[PDB]
Amino acid sequence: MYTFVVRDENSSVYAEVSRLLLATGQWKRLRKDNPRFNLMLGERNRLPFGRLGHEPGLVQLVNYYRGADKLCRKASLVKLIKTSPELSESCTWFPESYVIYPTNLTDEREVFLAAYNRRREGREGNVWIAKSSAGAGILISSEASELLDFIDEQGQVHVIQKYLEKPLLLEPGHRKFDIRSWVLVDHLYNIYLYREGVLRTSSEPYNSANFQDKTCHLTNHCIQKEYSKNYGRYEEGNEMFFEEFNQYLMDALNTTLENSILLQIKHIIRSCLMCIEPAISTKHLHYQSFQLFGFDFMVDEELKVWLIEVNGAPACAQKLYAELCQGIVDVAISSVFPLAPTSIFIKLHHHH
Amino acid sequence: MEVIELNKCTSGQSFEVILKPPSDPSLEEIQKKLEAAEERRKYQEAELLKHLAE
Amino acid sequence: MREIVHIQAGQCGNQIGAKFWEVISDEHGIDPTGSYHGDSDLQLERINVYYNEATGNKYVPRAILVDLEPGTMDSVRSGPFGQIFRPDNFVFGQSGAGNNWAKGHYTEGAELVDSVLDVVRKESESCDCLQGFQLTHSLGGGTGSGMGTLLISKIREEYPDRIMNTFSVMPSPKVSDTVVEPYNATLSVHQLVENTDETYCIDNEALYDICFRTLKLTTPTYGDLNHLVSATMSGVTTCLRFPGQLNADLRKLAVNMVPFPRLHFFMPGFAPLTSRQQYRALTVPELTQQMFDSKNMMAACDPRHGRYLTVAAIFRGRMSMKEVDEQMLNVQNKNSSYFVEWIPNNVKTAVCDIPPRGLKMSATFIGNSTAIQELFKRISEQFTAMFRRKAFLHWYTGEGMDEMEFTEAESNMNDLVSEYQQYQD
Amino acid sequence: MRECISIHVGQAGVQIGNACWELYCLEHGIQPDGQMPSDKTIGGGDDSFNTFFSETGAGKHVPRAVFVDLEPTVIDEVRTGTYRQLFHPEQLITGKEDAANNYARGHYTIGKEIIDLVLDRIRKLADQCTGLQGFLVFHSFGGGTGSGFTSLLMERLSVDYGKKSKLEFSIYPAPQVSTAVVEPYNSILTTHTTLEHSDCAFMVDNEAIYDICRRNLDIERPTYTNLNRLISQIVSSITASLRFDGALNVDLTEFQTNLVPYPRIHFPLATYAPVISAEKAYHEQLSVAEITNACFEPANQMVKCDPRHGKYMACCLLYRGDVVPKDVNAAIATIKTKRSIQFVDWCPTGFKVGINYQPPTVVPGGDLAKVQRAVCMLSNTTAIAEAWARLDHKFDLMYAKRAFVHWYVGEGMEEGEFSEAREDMAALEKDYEEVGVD
Ligand SMILES: Nc1nc2c(ncn2[C@@H]2O[C@H](COP(=O)(O)OP(=O)(O)OP(=O)(O)O)[C@@H](O)[C@H]2O)c(=O)[nH]1
Ligand SMILES: Nc1ncnc2c1ncn2[C@@H]1O[C@H](COP(=O)(O)OP(=O)(O)CP(=O)(O)O)[C@@H](O)[C@H]1O
Ligand SMILES: Nc1nc2c(ncn2[C@@H]2O[C@H](COP(=O)(O)OP(=O)(O)O)[C@@H](O)[C@H]2O)c(=O)[nH]1
Ligand SMILES: CCNc1ccc(S(C)(=O)=O)cc1F
Ligand SMILES: CCNc1ccc(S(C)(=O)=O)cc1F
Ligand SMILES: [Ca+2]
Ligand SMILES: [Ca+2]
Ligand SMILES: [Ca+2]
Ligand SMILES: [Mg+2]
Ligand SMILES: [Mg+2]
Ligand SMILES: [Mg+2]
Repeated sequence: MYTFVVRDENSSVYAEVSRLLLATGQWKRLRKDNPRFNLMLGERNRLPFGRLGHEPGLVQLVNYYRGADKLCRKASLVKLIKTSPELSESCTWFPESYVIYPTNLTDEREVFLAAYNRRREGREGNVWIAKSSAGAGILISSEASELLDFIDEQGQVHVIQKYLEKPLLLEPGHRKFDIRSWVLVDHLYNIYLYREGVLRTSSEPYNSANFQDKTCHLTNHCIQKEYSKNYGRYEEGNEMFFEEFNQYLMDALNTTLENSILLQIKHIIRSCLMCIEPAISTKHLHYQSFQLFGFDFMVDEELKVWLIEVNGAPACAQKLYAELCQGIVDVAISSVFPLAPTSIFIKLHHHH
Repeated sequence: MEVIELNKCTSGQSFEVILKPPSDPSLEEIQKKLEAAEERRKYQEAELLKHLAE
Repeated sequence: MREIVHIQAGQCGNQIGAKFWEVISDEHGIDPTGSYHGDSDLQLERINVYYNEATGNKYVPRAILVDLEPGTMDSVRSGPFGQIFRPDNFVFGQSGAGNNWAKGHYTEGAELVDSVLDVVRKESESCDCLQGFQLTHSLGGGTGSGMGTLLISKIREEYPDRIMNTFSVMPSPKVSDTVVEPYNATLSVHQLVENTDETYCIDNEALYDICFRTLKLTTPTYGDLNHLVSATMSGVTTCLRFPGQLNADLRKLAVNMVPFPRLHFFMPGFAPLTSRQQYRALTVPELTQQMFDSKNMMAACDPRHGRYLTVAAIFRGRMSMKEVDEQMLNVQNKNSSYFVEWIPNNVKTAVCDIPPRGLKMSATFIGNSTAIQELFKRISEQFTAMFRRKAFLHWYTGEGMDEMEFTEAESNMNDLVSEYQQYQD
Repeated sequence: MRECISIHVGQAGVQIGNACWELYCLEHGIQPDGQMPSDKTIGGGDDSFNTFFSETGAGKHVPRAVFVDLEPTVIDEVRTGTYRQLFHPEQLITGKEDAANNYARGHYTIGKEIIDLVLDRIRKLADQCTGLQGFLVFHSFGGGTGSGFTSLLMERLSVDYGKKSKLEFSIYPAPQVSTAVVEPYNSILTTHTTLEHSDCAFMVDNEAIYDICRRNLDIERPTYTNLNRLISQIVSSITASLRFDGALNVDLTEFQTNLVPYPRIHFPLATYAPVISAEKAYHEQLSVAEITNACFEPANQMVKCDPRHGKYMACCLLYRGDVVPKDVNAAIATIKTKRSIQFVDWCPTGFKVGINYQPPTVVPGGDLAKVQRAVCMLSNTTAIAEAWARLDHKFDLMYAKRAFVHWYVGEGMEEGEFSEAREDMAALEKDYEEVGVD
C-alpha cells in the first residue's frame, strides 16, 4: 500500500492524479504533514526538499525538480540562455531579451538601449514587449522611453524582449496564437512530450498599428475570454488542437505540423532540459523527482518556432486532463511504485 | 588557474589553487546556572515530600 | 551494575511473581537451589540486575514477597523454585485484607508496611547502583492493590529519584473474585498515576480471551493466565537481563516511552501465542503481524480505537535483523494513521539473541496507546454503577474511609480519561 | 611542536575514540603496549606525532586523550581492551549512572558533580604540554552525556583555556541506529550552548555512515564497530595534518582560518572517497580525477544534502596516497566545467590542497580495502543547513505538544531554555540563507 500527501490544493492537474491514485485502491492519502509518505504532491513555493529521503525504508518521490525554477522564471530563463554555453547568447530560437531591474532597486539597461538605438537607426522593426513574473501587467511599445518608464512604476524585476511583429496568422480571422506543449520529466530524466498540444488562439484580427489594445496581441486564455468579444467563434474556448491545426497547415501551407513546427519544438525542449540536467538531476540523490512542464511557443510567418517561456506548474486543457493525468501516473509514479498502448508521450532521447 | 604557496617535504606537499578572484560567561556565571538548576530541583523535591507528608 | 529490586504483593502478585522468577531463572541457568548450570556467558552478563550473588557462587533473587495472609507465600515456599528466595524476604501477616483496599492501605497494611520497608532498605543498601523498583500485583484485591500502592508511596518518599515500575493486573467482571474490584482498582489507579514511571496494564479478560480463543483452553485457570503474564514479564525485561546493542536502564526507557508524566500506562503483548501445530517455524512477517494484532495484546483495548504515542518491540532469537527492520517499517508505513505524527520516529526495535525456552524466536510488544482509556472507562463505569447507590461502601467506611475519598478517586480517573482523549485527536 | 588534547564524551565519543586511536597507532607504528620502534628519541622528542602522543621514560607513547562517560560499561571495554596499555587509569573517567538521554541530566544534575574532576584530569595533560594548541571533542548530539555534559565542558574550557582553539566531531542523530526519541531536543539544546565555544565542528550524520556501510561495504546491518572504523578514517584524514610533517592545517587555528570566515557558520561538510569493500575480489584502483569527482557525489558525504543548491565559502582537498599536484589541478579543472560550484561573491573561488604520501591505513580484518589513494574534501557549504532544517522541524513537532519536556524540567532546567535554544537555531538558519540564497 503506497502512501502520498497533497500539499497544493490549487493544482487541477495533481488533483486529478490524486483522484486516480485513490481509484487504483493501492494508494493511500495521508495528512499533508505526515512524513511517512512515498509520493509528495508538493506546494508551488518553498517546497521543503531538504526533508525528503530521510525516512528509513521509504522510497520518496516528489513532483517537482529542485532548481527547475531557473527555467520557469522570466528573469532566470534569460540569464540561463545567455550564460549557458549549451544555449549561448546566439541561441536562434529565443527572442532577444534583457533583464531590467527597476531603478528603485546584473542589470542590462544600457545593453538593451544599445541594441535599441541600432534598430531605430537601421529602419528595422523596433517594437518590444515588457513583462515580469509578478503579472496576472504587460506593456507593448515601440518607444524605449515608454518601456523603461513602465518598469520603474513597478517594483519587481522585469524583462524586455523583442516582440514578434511577423506572427503566423490563422485564416480565416487573420489572428495570432501560441502553442502549449506539456512535457513530463521522470526520475530517470527521460523527456516525454505529450502527443496532444493546444493552440491558444486570439479570436480578434491581429493589428500591427495599435499595440494599445492588447486583446489581439496576447493569446492568454484569460485575456481572450475576458477582454475579447469574438471568444469561441472559430474554435471552442479559443483552443485549437493538433488535429485541426495540422489539417489547416496542409490545406493552407501544404505542410504538416510535424515537419514545419514540431521538430523545432522537440529540439527546443531537449536543449532547455538537457542544459539544466546536471544541476537538477536526482540520479544519485536520496530522493527522486519528476515534474510536468508547460512550454509556450510562438510561430512566425516563416514557420520558425520561438520559445516564449516555460511554466513549472501548468494547467491542462479541459479535454486532455484524463489522458495526460493517467499518463503522469503511468510513467512518473507507477514507474517507481509499480501496481499489482501505444504511449501518449513522445520520448525525446538524449545523452545524459 | 593559478597555483600558489607550494610547500614540499619528504612526506607530502601542499599548495593553493585559485580559479577566480572574489567580487563569554565567567566561571562565576556558570556556577550560578548550575546552582540555579540545582535549587529548582530541591524546590520540586520539597513539594513532593510536602505532598507525601500530607 | 544497575540493580533492580523486585517486590510482589498479595495473592495475584505473589503467584505471578513466582512464575516470573521461575521463567527467568530458567533463562539465566539458575536451578531451584540457586546454582548456575547454564552454558553461555550471556546468561551471567547482566545476571546481577535481578539476582544477588551469595557464598558458593549462589544466586538469590533480589525479591521481596509481601502479603497480609500466609497462604499464598506458603505455596511459593513449597512451589518449584520456592527454595531460591531469601527466607528473610518473606514478609506476611495473618489478618488478611478481605479484598478491601482500605484494609491494605490504611489499617491491616499500615501495620506491616514498616517491616517490608526494612527488607527493601536492606536490599537497596547492597546495590552498587540501584536502577529502581518493579512491583507485581493486582488492583482488584486488598493487599496487592491497597498495600501495594501504599508501599509505592513509601518507597517514593525514601527513594524519590529512583524509577518505580509495576506490572498491574486490572480486574474484569468476566474473571472476577468479588464485586468490589472496581472500587479497589479505581482507588489504586490514582496512586499509580502519581507514583509510578511505567505501569504495564494487564487485563484479566484479555488473558482469558487469549487462553480460550487463541490457545483453545476450554477452561482457563489462574495458572494459565499467569503463564501469559510471566512470559510477558520475561519479554519486557529481556532488554535489561541480557546483553546487546542497547544500553538501556529503566530511566532511559521511561524517557523515551513517557511523553507526559501521567500517561505512563502501557499495553503489552507478544508472539507467538500458539496452541497445541506448535513445532512450525514462525517467520519474521508472522511475528510482526501477530505482535501488532489486538488479539495478541493483554490490555483488552483495541489499538485501532486510539493512537500510539510510542511503541517498543523486542525480538528474541537468531533471525534476520534486516528482515525485521523491513517488516517493522512495513507495519508503520501501512498504518501510520494510528501513530501520532508529532513524535518523530516513535517506533523503536530491539533484538536479543537469546530466545525463550522452547521457542526459536519471539517478539514482545510494548505500546503506549491512547486506546488504554477504554480500560479506565470500563473501570469508571463499573465504579459509578455501584457508587451512585453507595453499594458495598460500608466495607470501606468501616475502615475509616469517607465518601469524599471515593468521589475524588472517581474524578481523578475521569480526568485521566479526558487526558488520553485530547492526545488521541 | 604544539600539543593537541582529545576529549571523548559519552558512548559515541568513547567508542569513536577507540577506533581513532587504534588507527593512529597503526599509522604511526605504535604497538598496543605503547612502544614505537621507529621513534629513536626515547622518552622525549618534538616530532609531528608528538602532538597526539606523549612519551614516558620507558618509551611508551601515551595518547593525549581523556575519555569521559557518566556510566562505566563503555569505558570498561577500553580498560580491558586491546589498547588497555596505551592509557593510564587517570585518563579514563566513568560515573555511576548515565544521563538517560536527558540533556538536562548530563548538563545540570550529573554534570555539576563531575565537571571539576574532568577539568583536573585535563589540566594534568595540559601540564605536559609546552605549547598546547587546543582540544578535539568527540561526542554525540542525541546522548544525554554527549549533548549535556559536552556543552558544560565547552563552557568551562573556554574559561580555563580562553586562547585555545576547540574543534568538534559531532554525531548527528539518525533513527536507523537509535532507539531514542528525544534526540532532536538534545541536539538543539547542545548546539545552542556550544555554538559560541566551538571554533570548527565536523558533523557526521549516522544516516550517511549507515548508508555508506550498506552501499559500499555490503554490510546488510552495520554495527557500531563498522560505523566507527569508517568514521575514524575520515577523522584521521582531517587530523593527519596535525600528526604528520606538512604545511596545510598545521595547527588547530588553521582550521578556522581556512574553513570558517563567519564564526557561527562553522560546520564544514566532509566528503570522503573511495570506500571499497575488503571482501571484493579486487577493485580497480581509482584515479585522482575519479576520487576527486567522487567528492561531489552526495552518496559519499558525511551529511546527506545537495551542495548544488548552496554556496561554498571555503574548500580543502586532503589527499593521502599516490597523488601529485599535476593530477589534482587537472581533475579540478575538469570538475569546474562539469559541476555547479557556486562560491559566495565575497570569497575567492579556489581550493587549498594537502597531499600526504602515506596512503590510508586500514585496520587488519576491518571492512575497508587498501587503496592506493584517497581524498577527504572539507567544504563550508550553505547546503548543510538542510541538516539544521530537518532537525529543527522534528524539534517543532514535539515541542508544540510539550512532549517529554517534563523530563528536562524535572532535572532543574527551565522550559524557557527550550525556546531560547530554538530561537538561536532559527537565527542560525537565517544566517545560512542570507549567505547562500539570492
Ligand atoms: N556513529 C556512532 N554513533 C553512536 C555510537 N554510540 C552511540 N551513537 C549515537 O549516539 C546517540 C546516543 O547517544 P550516546 O552517545 O549513546 O549517549 P551518551 O552520550 O553516552 O549519553 P547517555 O544518555 O548518558 O547514555 C544515538 O544517536 C546513537 O546512534 C557509536 O559508537 N558510533
Ligand atoms: N516576444 C513576443 N512576441 C510576440 N508575442 C508575445 C511575445 N511575448 C509574449 N507574447 C504574447 O504573450 C502571451 C504569453 O505571455 P507570457 O507567457 O509571457 O505571460 P504569462 O506567463 O503570464 C502567460 P502563460 O504563463 O500562461 O503562457 C502569448 O500569447 C504571446 O502572444
Ligand atoms: N492473572 C491473575 N489474576 C489474579 C490471580 N489471583 C487473583 N487475581 C485477580 O486479582 C484480583 C483479586 O486480588 P488478589 O490478588 O486475589 O487480592 P490480594 O491478595 O488482597 O492482593 C481479582 O481481580 C482476581 O481476578 C492470579 O493468580 N492470576
Ligand atoms: C511456552 C512459551 N513461553 C514463552 C513464550 C514467549 C516468551 S517472550 C514474551 O517472547 O519472552 C517467553 C516465554 F517464556
Ligand atoms: C583495536 C580495538 N578497536 C576498536 C574497539 C572498539 C570499538 S567500538 C565497539 O566501536 O567501541 C572500535 C574499535 F575500532
Ligand atoms: Ca491489628
Ligand atoms: Ca620520541
Ligand atoms: Ca571561545
Ligand atoms: Mg508564466
Ligand atoms: Mg484473592
Ligand atoms: Mg551512555
